[PDB]
Amino acid sequence: GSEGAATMFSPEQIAGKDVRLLRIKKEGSLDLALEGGVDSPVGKVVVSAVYEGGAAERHGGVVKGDEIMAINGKIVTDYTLAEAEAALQKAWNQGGDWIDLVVAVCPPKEYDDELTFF
Repeated sequence: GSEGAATMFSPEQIAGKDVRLLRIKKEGSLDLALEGGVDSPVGKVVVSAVYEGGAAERHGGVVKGDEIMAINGKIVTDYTLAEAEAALQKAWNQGGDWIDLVVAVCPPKEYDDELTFF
């Protein structure tokens, strides 16, 4: 809708950020890929890909490269792939009706390179 989740986080974390609360129907499985988190080069949770053959795609709106932070109301800003990945799963697994994914906004651009890498 208009407003969503915006408090669980810190004031020095969001910083008048632009986050939304998307709700996906728990129909046709989840089928979602994640990448980053843990000690990754990302340092956050970003949708790896939205399986066209899942409930993720069905919804639409957001796509890979997103900025996942909370899952059904579960701070994953410091969560690991597995943790998050699994976590999210658990939710869907539960067999609910819908799932509220808390992910920030971010258009598909892709551009990050600044390190001679040893």
